[PDB]
Amino acid sequence: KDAQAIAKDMYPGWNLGNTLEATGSGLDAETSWQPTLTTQQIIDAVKAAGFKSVRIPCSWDIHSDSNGEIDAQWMARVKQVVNYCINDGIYVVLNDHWDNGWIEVLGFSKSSSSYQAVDEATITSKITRLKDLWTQIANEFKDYDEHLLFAGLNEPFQEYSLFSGHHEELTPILCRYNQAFVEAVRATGGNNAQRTLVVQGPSTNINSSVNYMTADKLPETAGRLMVEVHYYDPGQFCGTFDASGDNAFYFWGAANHSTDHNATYGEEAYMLSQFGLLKTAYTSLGYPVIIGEYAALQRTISGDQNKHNASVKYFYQCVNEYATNNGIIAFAWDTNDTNGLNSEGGSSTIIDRANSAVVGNNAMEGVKAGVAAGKWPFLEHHHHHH
Ligand SMILES: OC[C@H]1O[C@@H](O[C@H]2[C@@H](OC[C@H]3O[C@@H](O[C@H]4[C@H](O)[C@@H](O)[C@@H](O)O[C@@H]4CO)[C@H](O)[C@@H](O)[C@@H]3O[C@@H]3O[C@H](CO[C@H]4OC[C@@H](O)[C@H](O)[C@H]4O)[C@@H](O[C@@H]4O[C@H](CO[C@H]5OC[C@@H](O)[C@H](O)[C@H]5O)[C@@H](O)[C@H](O)[C@H]4O)[C@H](O)[C@H]3O)OC[C@@H](O)[C@@H]2O)[C@H](O)[C@@H](O)[C@H]1O
Ligand SMILES: OC[C@H]1O[C@@H](O)[C@H](O)[C@@H](O)[C@@H]1O[C@@H]1O[C@H](CO[C@H]2OC[C@@H](O)[C@H](O)[C@H]2O)[C@@H](O[C@@H]2O[C@H](CO[C@H]3OC[C@@H](O)[C@H](O)[C@H]3O)[C@@H](O)[C@H](O)[C@H]2O)[C@H](O)[C@H]1O
Repeated sequence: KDAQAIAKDMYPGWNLGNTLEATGSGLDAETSWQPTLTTQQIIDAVKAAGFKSVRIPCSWDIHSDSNGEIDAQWMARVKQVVNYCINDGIYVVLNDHWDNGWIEVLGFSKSSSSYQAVDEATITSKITRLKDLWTQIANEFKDYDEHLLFAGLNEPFQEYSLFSGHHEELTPILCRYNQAFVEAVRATGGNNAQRTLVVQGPSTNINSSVNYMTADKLPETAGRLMVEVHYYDPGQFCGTFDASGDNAFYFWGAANHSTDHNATYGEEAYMLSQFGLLKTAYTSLGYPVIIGEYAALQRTISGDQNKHNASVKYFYQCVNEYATNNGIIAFAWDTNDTNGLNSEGGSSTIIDRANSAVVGNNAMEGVKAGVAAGKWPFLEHHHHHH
């Protein structure tokens, strides 16, 4: 099955966040940034909630020896986790995540403390390391069917203090890295030649992607390729900045404004406009898009808790409705922080992994409602049964 054929069956998505991407050196990294060892039962609960795909952020460079070889015991554990999903018919998007910045930062600056432009020696060295890693991953997973997708990077040059204002300059470098990932995977043949691969836009940012990373710059023609962006607007509601205290947003959507802490931008029309840009640039050209991460903070607040809860629901509804309508699959960012739900600061957690159950009910009702209201667009060249 090709990218269009799988895409229509992939929504909605969910992330195994703060799990296999944690930057620890051992298997114990899995429970370093969140408490719960992954099990089949937990994945079963993700499926039972209604998710059809799981993005598995994963670190690999941090799990490698000095010769670049990925620890065999780490590889085997990642495979077990992937298998929990495949056992359930869940689509998996397996990435190489921030991974201590080895390419996400140092592929684009020679310094982590200030912007220092990279040169050809840097770029070619990062290409080779990227291909090394992805050769190892691809070969381990070669006999996996179309349920397994690979995503080469995470959020290339997203680090604002280093890279803001350098997107035009850096996007050609990212194109080279995306191409190197695809080349390495495809070379391993077998199911890897037919697998759908996911390449990331500049800073996983919609505006920069549709500007600088037009479809003609992608490493393959349409068929077995998707494009990934992330979506965290407005940050004070979603949790990326100024997201607690007086600047925070608790209420989102006009129907949901209250006494204070109202969103002042980034509401439904903004979201729809942004997702439309992705339709124009990518999905209308046969490249399905994944919103590989999105979230809203579910909080406990002193003010109108019902209106906050409704805002969380409505945000998840809008993301998933509008994504579906535009040929986009959205993946909820979920780090298994149940405690934060019981504070003003909030949490984006939906699944209480320790109890294999949904705890973020507003968010999850919103996911379900949004997917039900959406209408996936089909881009076909032959008849399908439908
Ligand atoms: O050790 C990590 C390293 O991180 C660098 O930052 C990069 C790294 O961020 C990790 C956060 O990821 C974020 O999701 C990303 C997502 O991966 C991206 O794709 C993109 O979308 O952006 C988002 C946002 O950055 C997660 O949502 C976020 O939780 C991750 O943060 C790590 O969280 C661990 C778990 O704690 C969190 O959830 C549990 C809650 O109860 C906590 O409230 C909440 O913080 C943290 O591990 C825990 O660490 C504490 C000790 O640290 C704490 O106290 C000292 C402070 O300095 C620390 O900031 C604070 O966290 C332990 O006691 C506990 O046992 C342990 O579980 C972990 O520290 C934290 O980083 O990857 C994404 C990149 O974009 C980031 O640049 C930092 O730059 C580097 O300095 C270093 O911290
Ligand atoms: O009623 C207000 C307040 O009154 C005090 O007198 C009392 O001590 C407080 O408990 C109470 O605050 C609510 O507390 C409940 C939990 O209550 C139990 O534990 C504490 C005891 O003191 C109570 O007697 C017990 O019944 C909170 O409910 C929990 O809320 C979380 C988080 O909810 C949010 O995130 C998930 C989302 O789906 C929700 O809609 C959203 O509100 C839930 O996961 C949990 O199931 C639920 O028990 C309540 O939020 C406090 O206001």
